[PDB]
Amino acid sequence: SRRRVVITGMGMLSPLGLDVPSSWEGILAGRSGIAPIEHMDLSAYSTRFGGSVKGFNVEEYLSAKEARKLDLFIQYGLAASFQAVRDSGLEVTDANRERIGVSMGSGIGGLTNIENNCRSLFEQGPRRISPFFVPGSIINMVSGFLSIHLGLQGPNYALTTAQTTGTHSIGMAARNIAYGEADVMVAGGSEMAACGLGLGGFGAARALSTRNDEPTRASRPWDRDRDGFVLSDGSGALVLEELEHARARGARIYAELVGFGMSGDAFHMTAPPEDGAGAARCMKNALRDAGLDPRQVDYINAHGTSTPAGDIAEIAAVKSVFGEHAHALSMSSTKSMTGHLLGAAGAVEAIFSVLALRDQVAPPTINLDNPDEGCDLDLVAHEAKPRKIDVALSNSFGFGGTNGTLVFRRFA
Amino acid sequence: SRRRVVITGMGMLSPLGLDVPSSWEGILAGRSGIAPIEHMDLSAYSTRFGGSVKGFNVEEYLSAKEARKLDLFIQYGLAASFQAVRDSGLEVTDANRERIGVSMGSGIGGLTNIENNCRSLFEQGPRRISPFFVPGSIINMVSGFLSIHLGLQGPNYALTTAQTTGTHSIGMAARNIAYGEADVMVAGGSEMAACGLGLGGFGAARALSTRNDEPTRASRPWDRDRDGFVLSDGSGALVLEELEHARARGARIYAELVGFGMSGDAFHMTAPPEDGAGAARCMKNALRDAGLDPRQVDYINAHGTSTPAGDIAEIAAVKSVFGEHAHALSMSSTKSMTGHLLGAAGAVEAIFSVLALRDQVAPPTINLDNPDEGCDLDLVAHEAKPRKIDVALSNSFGFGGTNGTLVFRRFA
Ligand SMILES: CCNc1ccc(C#N)cn1
Ligand SMILES: CCNc1ccc(C#N)cn1
Repeated sequence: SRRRVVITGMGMLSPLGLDVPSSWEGILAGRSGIAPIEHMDLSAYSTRFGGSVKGFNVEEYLSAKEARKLDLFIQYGLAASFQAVRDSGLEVTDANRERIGVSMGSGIGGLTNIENNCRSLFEQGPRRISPFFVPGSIINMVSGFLSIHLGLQGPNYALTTAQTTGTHSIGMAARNIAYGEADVMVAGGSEMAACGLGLGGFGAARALSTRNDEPTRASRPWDRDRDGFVLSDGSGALVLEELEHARARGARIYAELVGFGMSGDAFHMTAPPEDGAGAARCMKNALRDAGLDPRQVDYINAHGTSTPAGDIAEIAAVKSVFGEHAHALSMSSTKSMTGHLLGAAGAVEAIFSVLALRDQVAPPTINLDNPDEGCDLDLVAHEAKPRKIDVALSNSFGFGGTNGTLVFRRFA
Repeated sequence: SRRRVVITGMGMLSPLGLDVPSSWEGILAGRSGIAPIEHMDLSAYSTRFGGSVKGFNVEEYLSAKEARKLDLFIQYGLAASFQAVRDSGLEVTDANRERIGVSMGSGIGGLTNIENNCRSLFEQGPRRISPFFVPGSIINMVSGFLSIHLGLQGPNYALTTAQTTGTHSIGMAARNIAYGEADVMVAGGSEMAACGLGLGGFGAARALSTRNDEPTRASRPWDRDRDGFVLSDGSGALVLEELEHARARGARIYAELVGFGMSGDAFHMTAPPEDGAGAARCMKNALRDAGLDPRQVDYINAHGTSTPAGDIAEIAAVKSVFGEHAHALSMSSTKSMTGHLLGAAGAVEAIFSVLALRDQVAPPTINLDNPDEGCDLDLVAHEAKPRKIDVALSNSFGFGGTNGTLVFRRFA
């Protein structure tokens, strides 16, 4: 038998807000976080908009000196992690610090820092590269700096599974707790790829929406006029905790994490199979891991990136898994509002899945004006839908065919 | 209920050879793979040598058409993975493809490709960034492309824990199999950080040996004249397999993976504590996981980076864990010959640990002319030492204070 894992703290930076409650208020109001990117000449680029974090104040978390040493993606991941640990009320002590670990990941890591140090290198040669370039740019430094700041001595690692990062990070942290390797994990992801290389690199793959005239309408999952994803920035962190540990200290418990599934499509480097066979296997694995029948699912936070092929694969995968129940559940893409936070997508969406359980409401898929051929599910078009939600899934289907599904259930 | 995990296939590119047996021949002969770097002009750099892979032929593995799209770190990870799968004798079928996954990690991933695309962006503009820039550079695409080529549909992920990556990748792949998420995993790491940004970045941190005039003597773990690590390139991959699965198909078993430990130092972004307290915690976790008396440990493949603080912290940790038995075991750093393969270090060193068991020989620590203060263990100075080895430990320690330990033992 395995131990039970619950969520006792959450933290976030998103295009909708500088914390969880601000972000969630935006989600339930159908607000878009997408706008023209500022303080950057994107004249030469095919996409000039995305989901920026607005008004982030790193000196709430770090000294100016420690912030200068760290890429924005690390700053964001530390902000969400500190928020999550504060929200949990956990007291770190000599008696528990060996039982508290971190798994905060990133899809792309420190592209901004790499770009600025390429400039130094090409213009002035190697002797002007910053001394803190390597440790301030590498993906495992959110887990590193968080563990140093809070004295965490448990499992310390970082996933990098592209757009699946935040989902895998939370799932694997849940395994650490369930199998007795930790009692508490801080888990999630962070991303800041809005630099020349990010907008330019996704742009060169023609993966991005180029709807520059109407950025708030660009991200339109399952809409027949969708033309690729919207790049966004931010972070999500959850405090995962063994159930008896949480009860013994009187923790507030948001929800229980009952299932985690993984699969590989083994199909294509960037596109999923048309029928979403891999995503279907992954959801089936997660439900098996939770000991739940597909009929018990009420709400799915889709991957829903606004790509032609990805959006239709998810509809096929949900029809396959859920059969006669596929229309009864509600499925929405909060990327319609947040855009695609890449490695942090699964983390902010796990938080939105937990809050859908707390508040008994399916967030909307905004901009779903004209559902595409076969997109006839309950996709919660336009407006939030209050409803019964006992069991909520959150899916991530990323580059490389790598799939993750989390299953959350109401706790009482 | 927890299943046993064995090693049935291994694969490698290192500075000593283009496969496992050629690399291992070099290890036992005390050969250095370190030389001045030829692939670029390093006259402006403070370090101009490293451990390059010599004469890699990607056309043993992939069409030149597909190779052209992939960072060297991906080509190296795929080559090592293909070697390991062939070495295992495993046949991928519809009956087992859902039960075979991959966890191949990297510390930095496609830095060369990032630098080359940054040069396009700065010199020409975003329109000259390669459409393959993202899928050909991001760390999870060894796992992604390997799954596409071989049809692996099991857990598909990638770790990035800096210099601990390969050890964490193998340990957490072993947990997938041990606890029933997979029956087979291909696990390890790959790295090719020898570009201007990499050599420049580690150079700016003053982390590298600057022994340009005698590169084969630069890597000198525990030697009083050491002056930092040597940067090296390559890959290690192992096929991990559930024991009954291996027995059922008549697999050749090299050794059993009995223990894995993780810990965080929670000390410093880059420096290990002088007492090795985090490394001691990690080794103790691994030995308890393996159900061992510490006196059963015969051979330790140290992290042994050739840094002043790293090498002495490892002696302190080994003396703390093993007490008087610390004088009976043999401990060596194969980085003395290979240099530091960063995210691939733990993968090639796990392979060297398995071969130490197969051949009953402790590899040497070359260049250990004058052991430093307190470096008075059996460090296998200069020459390979045949000896009884039932249990072998492989240690890794990385930036962010992240530690991993693998425990292997002979399989009867
Ligand atoms: C060291 C030679 N071993 C090899 C070569 C090619 C492949 C493939 N594919 C697998 N193993
Ligand atoms: C996250 C490392 N720990 C793990 C991994 C997988 C499983 C399973 N099943 C159990 N523990």
